[PDB]
Amino acid sequence: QLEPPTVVETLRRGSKFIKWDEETSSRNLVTLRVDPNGFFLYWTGPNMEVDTLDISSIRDTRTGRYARLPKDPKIREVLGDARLEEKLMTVVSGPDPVNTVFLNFMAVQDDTAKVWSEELFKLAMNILAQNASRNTFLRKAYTKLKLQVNQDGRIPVKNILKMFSADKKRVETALESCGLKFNRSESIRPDEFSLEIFERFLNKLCLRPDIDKILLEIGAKGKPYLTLEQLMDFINQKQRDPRLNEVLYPPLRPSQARLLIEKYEPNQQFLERDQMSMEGFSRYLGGEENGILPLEALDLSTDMTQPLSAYFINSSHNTYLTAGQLAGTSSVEMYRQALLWGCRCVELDVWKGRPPEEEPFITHGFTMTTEVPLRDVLEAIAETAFKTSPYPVILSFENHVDSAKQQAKMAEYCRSIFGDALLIEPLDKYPLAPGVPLPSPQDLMGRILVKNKKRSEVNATEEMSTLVNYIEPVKFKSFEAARKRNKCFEMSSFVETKAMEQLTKSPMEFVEYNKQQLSRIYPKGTRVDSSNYMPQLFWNVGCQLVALNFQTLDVAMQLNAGVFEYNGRSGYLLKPEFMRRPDKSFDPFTEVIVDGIVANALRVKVISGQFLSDRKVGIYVEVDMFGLPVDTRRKYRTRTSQGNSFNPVWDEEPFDFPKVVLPTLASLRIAAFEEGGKFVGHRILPVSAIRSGYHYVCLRNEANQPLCLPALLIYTEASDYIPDDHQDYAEALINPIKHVSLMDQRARQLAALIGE
Amino acid sequence: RRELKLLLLGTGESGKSTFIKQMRIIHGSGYSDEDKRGFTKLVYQNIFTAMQAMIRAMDTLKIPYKYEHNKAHAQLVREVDVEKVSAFENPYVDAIKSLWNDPGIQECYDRRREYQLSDSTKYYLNDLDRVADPSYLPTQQDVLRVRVPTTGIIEYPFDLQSVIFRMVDVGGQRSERRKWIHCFENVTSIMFLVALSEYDQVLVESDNENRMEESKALFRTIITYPWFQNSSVILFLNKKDLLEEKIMYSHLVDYFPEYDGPQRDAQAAREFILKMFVDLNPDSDKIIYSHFTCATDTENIRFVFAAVKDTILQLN
Ligand SMILES: Nc1nc2c(ncn2[C@@H]2O[C@H](COP(=O)(O)OP(=O)(O)O)[C@@H](O)[C@H]2O)c(=O)[nH]1
Ligand code: ALF
Ligand SMILES: [Ca+2]
Ligand SMILES: [Mg+2]
Repeated sequence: QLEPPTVVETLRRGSKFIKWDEETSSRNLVTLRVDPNGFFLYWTGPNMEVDTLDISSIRDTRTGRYARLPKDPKIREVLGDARLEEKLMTVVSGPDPVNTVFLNFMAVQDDTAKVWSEELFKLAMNILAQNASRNTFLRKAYTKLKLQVNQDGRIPVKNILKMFSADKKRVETALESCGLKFNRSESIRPDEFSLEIFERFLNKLCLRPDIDKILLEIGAKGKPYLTLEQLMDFINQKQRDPRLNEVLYPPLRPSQARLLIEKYEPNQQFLERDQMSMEGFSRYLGGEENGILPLEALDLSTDMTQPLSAYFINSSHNTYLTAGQLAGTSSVEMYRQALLWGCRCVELDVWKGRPPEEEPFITHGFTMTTEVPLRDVLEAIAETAFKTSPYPVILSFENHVDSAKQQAKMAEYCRSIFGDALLIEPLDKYPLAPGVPLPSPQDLMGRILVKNKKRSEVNATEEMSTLVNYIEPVKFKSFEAARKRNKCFEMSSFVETKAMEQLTKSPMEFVEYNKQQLSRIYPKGTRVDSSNYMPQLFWNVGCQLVALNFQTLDVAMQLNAGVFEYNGRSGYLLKPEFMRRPDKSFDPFTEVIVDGIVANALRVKVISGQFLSDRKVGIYVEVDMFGLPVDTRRKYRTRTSQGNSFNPVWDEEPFDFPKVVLPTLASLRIAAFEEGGKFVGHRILPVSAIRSGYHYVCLRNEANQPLCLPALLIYTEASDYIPDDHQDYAEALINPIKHVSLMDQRARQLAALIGE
Repeated sequence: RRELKLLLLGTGESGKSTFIKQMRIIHGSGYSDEDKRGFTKLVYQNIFTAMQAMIRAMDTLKIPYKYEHNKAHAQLVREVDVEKVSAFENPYVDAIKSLWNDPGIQECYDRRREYQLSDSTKYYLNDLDRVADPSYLPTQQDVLRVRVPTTGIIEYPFDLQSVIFRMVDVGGQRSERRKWIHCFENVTSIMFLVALSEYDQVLVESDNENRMEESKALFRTIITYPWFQNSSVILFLNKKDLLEEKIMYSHLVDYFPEYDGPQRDAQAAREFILKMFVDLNPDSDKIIYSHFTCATDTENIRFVFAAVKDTILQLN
């Protein structure tokens, strides 16, 4: 049940709010609207200038208690306890957890903020919206130009120039060509700025020789048209994932091919003859059916009834920190940001409060970092834990606090703040005994599990240890000892370099350990500027809770945010079958394919890109793969483009990954960069789900938010793996009649000559 | 303890997965009442799939609905998305019962050969009252009859007394057979399944080629492979009960004209088919142990696999 983003009539027609601010203490009455497609939240502020917030840039919406209150006495005088706070709405947007802008509104009408807060949140977290078609993102760009209008309601030409600021001389020529106004000083009537005319403008702006090359490839030398059969055969042969079953995923019928033409083909002459022109074909390529991924991968479609140890879990390290380890702010907000982003394991370094209050507070190992009270963090966790994901959240305490009284306070705080959500005693089905497996995420939906010692860190008391059950941390002796004990509720943490040691020396024992119990991994102390280790290193040996610094968006975190988007942003990813089964065992360092595991081969050819930079600069694209050490390559790179950034085309050889031993663990990273190294955008795609054929890859920022204009056209072939020597055998299994028919003919021809 | 690896190979819908379930019933853990509830949804979906296939075949083959009021029922049922079905209530129960009762739909069922329709359709549709029941719990036969397309490669270990059999289930469709090479290491024995009933049908993946022609060609190819030099080859000629039914009105002569035996005789027909598979293979020199099976029949497979157990252990 993944419905598309729907904008209720209230949000369309609009509601009256007063937008206020704490910085400049500004107060302005505005009308909030959201466009029918749900792309932009937009309002008209001072005089008549139209402001827009991109909904995909929203990280959270808040109301009532959780809304940011006006502490300034001047603003508060214009407003006014319970009912005044009840109609507050705070919108939190930003490109990453650390860099968040807060926009505050208060409705004039009663219980309006409650609706707007909830409805914006649904639009923001909508899955189809974030994974929209290429065309839909171009329609979003169109919508922006139509909203951001001058005071007299017209679309100024300079906004169109700003949006495509690279080659502004070509932009003017395209505008002139459509009979539109093209001088910088003038503006266009919305009446006259049709979506069809916008599309016509984009076609005259960007010439597409790459799409011409593709039409000629697909049996159309008489090129301006393409028949129903040619289209259908193209979709069934080139655009289809060959790994998929013909029954589960049936091929396109001619009746369906017709419906595609009705949808995309603009020219009536081609439609009635059952054909598709370049304009229809170019539309289909960026359409809703020809996405690079299937909806199953993005949907919450994974089995969630397996034991907790059988999943990779999204994990944070010293969540509270916004920058470095030694110096910087400790934020309560970071807990909200992590949990909203799908993190299911957050770390709390609790310390002993001073004599007057004696309130436990969170901070780093008594460094030059600021402090935040524990009460506020727990309250922020409850607020956001199950907002984007219903599956359990583990609280990783690094408990100091060496006083029984403050220990009982924090245990009491957990009880009262979380309520029923806190798991305090074990479930009936899963007793804390030897041989009993860990409960499933399904069994623990909407539950807070505490992870703290019982009986460096400080010892526990009767109040704090009694909350611990399925996730008890213990000092790791060895894999021999863990196997001897046979207890799934015990777990151990590993510092990066100790985890690296066990990885290189006892990889297989580690995978066998992680079948039954949990292992958490965190970075070493040396990483004082909050650097991250490649998490893939330990996912390869089955480690579930690979913790990272969410404030730092290096490649490590980009990968983490990318892979955890899948399975409905639940925060849990199911491990490969052979890393979960007790009766199986493979070496993580295999250079050769494993029996029982279907390997894959991948072909990635980078064809072209669009609107990649806002200025004229050369661009190159990296194509990496992450997974097992054998599967990992990351030297592939296109030649830097010619200086073109509107529509650069690469005449490039394909990037082959001929043997993916364990594809269900393999993630392909496509990342675009300007000449000089500046990041443009990227995308993480699971190798097992990626489609074959020509597809647009709409790019994302470092934090995995979808960029609107930047996009790449790529050709892919993801097939099941076949070794060289054993290729003739494969062809015969796939089509045995042809082969056996030939052999039976040969024998039939020898009938007379053999005689007897 | 000794562990031996067997492959369940065959073309699509031959019965590979149904055999696995009998292994689970006989040698494995069997199906508790809890496990059986897991199939309730799958049974509902099988019924919707089957009737949708027949509703589409009324158009394809130009068969009129006998009774006028079933057109509205047909339109109700065709619009359903089978993937989101989790219950079998009205108006869909009465709609499907009314359609199944229509002489036009019955004539369309008679001509199921001319399109793709699952073989457990009659089994379920004659038993709608039992399934439609609000407190319905699938029987063990219901679970054996259910149709769930296999994809990829799944190994099932079974603990028999003297040995552990690690049996590998695979998908039978053409695209699936590209994956098969990834389960060919260290194979003790191949167990090839063949639908005896498929002699007059055509493939789902290629609606111009004979199903048995594929099964024959696949078998005669696969047994000559380097991986199986020291492997035994058991041949299960499955669905013998459906052959008994079909051979009365669908003549084997009309699809394999080299058959010179009499019409309406299952024994003669199945023995000819066995001959097509095993006889005259220039490349193959190994003995083939055939058995005529009905994979949905637990007592048949208990007897049959007891013999195959003895044969495999003997050789290894
Ligand atoms: N009547 C009958 N039906 C069978 C027999 N074997 C399998 N089936 C049914 O035919 C369908 C295909 O079986 P399945 O095991 O999924 O085929 P696979 O694709 O080869 O695994 C299922 O609905 C089974 O219940 C049989 O011996 N007799
Ligand atoms: F060969 Al199948 F379902 F068609 F296992
Ligand atoms: Ca810490
Ligand atoms: Mg099957």
